[PDB]
Amino acid sequence: GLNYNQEDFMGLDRFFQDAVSHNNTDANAASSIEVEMYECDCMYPTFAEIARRSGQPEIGAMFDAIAKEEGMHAQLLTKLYSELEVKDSAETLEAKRLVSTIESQIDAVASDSRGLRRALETALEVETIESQKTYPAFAKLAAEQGNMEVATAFEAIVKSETKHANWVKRALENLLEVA
Ligand SMILES: [Fe+3]
Ligand SMILES: [Fe+3]
Ligand SMILES: [Fe+3]
Repeated sequence: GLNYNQEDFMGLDRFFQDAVSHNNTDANAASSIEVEMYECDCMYPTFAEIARRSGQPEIGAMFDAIAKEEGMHAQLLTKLYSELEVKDSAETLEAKRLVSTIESQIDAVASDSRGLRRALETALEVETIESQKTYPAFAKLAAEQGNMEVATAFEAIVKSETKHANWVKRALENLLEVA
């Protein structure tokens, strides 16, 4: 039938952006670079600011540390595809617009305890999808195509995103435990 669910507070869930799947590993690298750099330079810095403005500077520092590692993921792929020209898709542009909306309301976002909770839950959502679904599938196709260096790179990114997921889960557990 019709099956309606409330959208998340402040639309914070729409910060998650999903790399697009293609037949060709060059194109999956391009899509991954695009999302990795978006997370490095837009999504995670915004989450870090939400955390700091919420009075949670340790969680802010974790998002800053994750942001740097997303940029490492992008730079590993860029090294392997030195000539690729990466442009932001409509969906990335729309995410960056949403980022700027949140930044303009950052005090209201942070003063409600949902701001940081939903930022950590969206970070967990992307780290989960990337580590368990997207990047394993990119690794598998690269290997099928005989591109061992790129398959090995995606395998390393899988392990790194898995670590991020674990950092985010521990942070969420600590945010939610008062004492
Ligand atoms: Fe990522
Ligand atoms: Fe990444
Ligand atoms: Fe990550």
